[PDB]
Amino acid sequence: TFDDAGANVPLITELANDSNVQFLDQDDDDDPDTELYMTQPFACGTAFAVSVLDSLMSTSYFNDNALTLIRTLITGGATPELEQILAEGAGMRGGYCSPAVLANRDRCRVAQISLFDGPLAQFGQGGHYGELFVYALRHFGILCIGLYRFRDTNPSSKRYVITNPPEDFPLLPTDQVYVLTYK
Amino acid sequence: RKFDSTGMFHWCPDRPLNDCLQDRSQASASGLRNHVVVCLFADAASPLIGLRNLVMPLRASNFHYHELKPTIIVGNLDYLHREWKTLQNFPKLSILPGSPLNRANLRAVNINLCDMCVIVSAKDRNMEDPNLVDKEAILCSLNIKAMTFDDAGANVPLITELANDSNVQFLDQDDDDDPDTELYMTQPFACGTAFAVSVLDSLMSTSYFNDNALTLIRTLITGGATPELEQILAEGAGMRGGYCSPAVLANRDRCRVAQISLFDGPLAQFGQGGHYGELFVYALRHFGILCIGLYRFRDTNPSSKRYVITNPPEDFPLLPTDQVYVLTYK
Amino acid sequence: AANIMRVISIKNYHSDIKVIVQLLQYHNKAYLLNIPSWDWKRGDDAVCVAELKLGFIAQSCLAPGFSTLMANLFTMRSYKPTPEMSQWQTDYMRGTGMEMYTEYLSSAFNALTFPEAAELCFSKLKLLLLAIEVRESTLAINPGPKVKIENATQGFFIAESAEEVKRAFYYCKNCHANVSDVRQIKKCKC
Ligand SMILES: [Ca+2]
Ligand SMILES: [Ca+2]
Ligand SMILES: [Ca+2]
Repeated sequence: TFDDAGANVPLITELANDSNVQFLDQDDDDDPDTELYMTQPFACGTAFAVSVLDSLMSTSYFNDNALTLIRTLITGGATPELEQILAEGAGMRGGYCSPAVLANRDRCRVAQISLFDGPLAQFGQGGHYGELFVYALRHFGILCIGLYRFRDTNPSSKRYVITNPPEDFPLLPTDQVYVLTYK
Repeated sequence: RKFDSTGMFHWCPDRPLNDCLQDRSQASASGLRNHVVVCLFADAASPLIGLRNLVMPLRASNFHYHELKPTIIVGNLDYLHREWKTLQNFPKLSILPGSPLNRANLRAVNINLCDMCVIVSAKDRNMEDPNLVDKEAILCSLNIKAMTFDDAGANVPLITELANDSNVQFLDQDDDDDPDTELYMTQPFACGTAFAVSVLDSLMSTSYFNDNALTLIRTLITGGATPELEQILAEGAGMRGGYCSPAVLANRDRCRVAQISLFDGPLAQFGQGGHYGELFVYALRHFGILCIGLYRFRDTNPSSKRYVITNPPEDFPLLPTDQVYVLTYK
Repeated sequence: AANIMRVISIKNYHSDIKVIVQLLQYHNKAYLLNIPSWDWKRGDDAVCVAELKLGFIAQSCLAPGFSTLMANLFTMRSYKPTPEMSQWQTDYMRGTGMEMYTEYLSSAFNALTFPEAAELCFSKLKLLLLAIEVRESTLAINPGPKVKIENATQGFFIAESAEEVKRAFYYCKNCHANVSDVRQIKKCKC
């Protein structure tokens, strides 16, 4: 308790055994028949476990550049030159740099924008995903790749991911949108 | 100069290790060239490998002090404290702490300018797995061959002490690996870049059947460790010694094994088309030098690898790129 | 250490084999980089479960939930609606069905800027386009109006399956593709 809270604080837990995911949460109807990706803590993004990476072996054989796309997003830009520089055993060297290289200080980041207030709010009140996608890319140069929606509406704080919803998918003013943005 | 009590080795008074200890800045500030690097793998707990036996032949008194190859050991500091008690009487010796796999350590000792790098491991074989037992010696050998040294790489001279002979497969490429092949036939052994303790196991026989042939070996490979020196060491004082009588200093002349190139120099003549035989004769005759074999390039027409040829036939053709193993008195 | 040996043994047998290796600690990845034939440009790779795990979790600090976005994106799964499953679970499940795929954009995309090509994919094709291979080779994520689609540009897409993404290859522009059941899209005469 943090009075001048509690279950409202944002958490992510790295699990070592996936089946221990049952104990991270309540009001969630635990069943060990259920594989990790279907469980409520994983759908909410509060639970990560190393097992969900084991498909990356396949993805490499079948699309190497899709792993390089992952590696560039999730590392924030660890290029082959940096791991060469680290393999030289000196540690990260570096100091004020040429504006030249500094040019790469502009990269796409994944980010979250809320539809509660702001230009996009309009789409929030009844709009459909589709509209947003278009308006956004068009006016702001921002791709929308999914939603982070409250699980309860009518009352817990938990939200869940929705990857790339349909064009006619209805929005709520409380939704948050995952986006790729250049600034 | 000072020498040990039998005059067989160059010598210096004791010293604490911190006199020979260096960091990377000190190593790279020192003018290390034509030196020997020992890449030592050890835990602080590992058994003593006896590096005195490595350093001592490189300090035989039949070398002038200016031609003694300086020596730097890269490895675990706590292990080297335990061993230093044996090393402390040899001159031109240095220690750089930390892993030999660390490319900065290697770059700081000028690894590209050494006359040889020795990869040696001291860690235990209490390890159950015959594939993992050499993993550091293999990784170190490969790591050194991959570096770049622009103002190189696979051109730097290496010798690797293997703990399991069958791991010799991984030391080299373009070599057609086959585990049916016993160690002495493999390319790394024929090139002299790979040594393993198994090739010594015949020395039991050689002793029973010719004791003096082992004493001939022992006098060459140790640089002259006589029975009197191992008596003096068994007294538990360590190597005593100081400036010595010219008398004993007389033994500062012994035969050494050495390498002479037929590229330029008096013997060059034989190089251009001659046959081994001729050289043997000319040499012994004019220089008092026996020729006992050749160290020939494997590729001609283009890699740097060379191979040994023990005592070739009289009519065996020479090349201007050959190097000759010789026994020489000066 | 055992997996580094294997990689050493495989490369020792023949250099040009593409090797993909799983590592459980980044501090060991270096070793592999030295093997004298690891060539990232050739295809060799090292999926490091540490680098990736902690990485995903990091991204989730900057954008909560991301790690469950991406993890689902890189595992193959068909959508399977059922009774006995809540509204939020059906929406989540539909999302877990999608995976990342890659395909060559059709000739109809030539000289489009990337934003209008991506708009065209979402609106007509029912595919989401993230990124393109730009010809030397490089990968560009959501590039601005300055970048235009060259011939045989490879795109990266999110879709329910490989059968879905092929529409972006067969799409023949206004020469054929003007009917709203996307299912219709198929290899045009010219
Ligand atoms: Ca639970
Ligand atoms: Ca080999
Ligand atoms: Ca799918």
